[PDB]
Amino acid sequence: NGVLVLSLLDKIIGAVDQIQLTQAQLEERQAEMEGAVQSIQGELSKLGKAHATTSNTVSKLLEKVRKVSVNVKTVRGSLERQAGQIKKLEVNE
Amino acid sequence: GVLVLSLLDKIIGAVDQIQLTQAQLEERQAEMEGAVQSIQGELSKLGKAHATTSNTVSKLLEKVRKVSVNVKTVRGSLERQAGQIKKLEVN
Amino acid sequence: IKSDQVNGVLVLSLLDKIIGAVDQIQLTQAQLEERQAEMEGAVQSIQGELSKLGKAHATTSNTVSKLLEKVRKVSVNVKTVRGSLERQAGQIKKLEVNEAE
Repeated sequence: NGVLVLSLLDKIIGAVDQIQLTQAQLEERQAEMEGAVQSIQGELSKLGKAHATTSNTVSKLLEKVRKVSVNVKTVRGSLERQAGQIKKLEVNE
Repeated sequence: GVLVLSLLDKIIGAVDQIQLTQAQLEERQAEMEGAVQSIQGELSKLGKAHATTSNTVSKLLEKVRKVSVNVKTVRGSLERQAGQIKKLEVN
Repeated sequence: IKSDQVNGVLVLSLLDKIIGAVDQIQLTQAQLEERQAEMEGAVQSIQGELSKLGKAHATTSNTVSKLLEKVRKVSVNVKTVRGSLERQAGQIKKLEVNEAE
């Protein structure tokens, strides 16, 4: 039976051997992902500043476009006020 | 003699718990790995999407300027035309 | 190996190293779980921050597609205004040389 005890001992040894190997692999895999995740937060943190900036720009842009359309109306309003003036004079000769 | 076997059983019990715990460790280690790879996916997606939008916005900036300038050349042309007309009004 | 005293020594030293290894594995396994828990919580918060940001960008990309459409509603407006400008210029010069006395 002493043979059965040793027979059972190196089986237990084998198990723990593998469990140690696999758990190494887990420690590694996990370290790796904590790394991935920390990259991602950094980059997500950056893209957020980026967008806030783009956002801020578009608002400027929206205001410039508003100014422009007002000028087109002035210039047009100014324009056929002249057309009226040009009509007045091609009427008197 | 008999003490060694109780030990062995104690150890074996310990070891089997470890084998279950480690298998569920791997399994959600596997899950979060895939969650993380998804997150990199939609992020890097979003990052490109944003570059675009920003390239578009810069192109808009310059379109607006060009227009803005034209509207002013047109205002200035109309100022030259009004001067012209006013002397026609002398006769 | 035939003797008892010696095999006893074998078993003893093996048994003892098995138990040290197992007690380390448990300590490590204790850690692995706590870290896996830390990260489900990080990952979800990341997910939360991220999808929030995509919603942010949608709003913007849409504002831009709007602004893009209003601008060459303004360029249409502008080159009809330029269009009538020299039509006016021609008819003015035609008054100026119609004049030409």
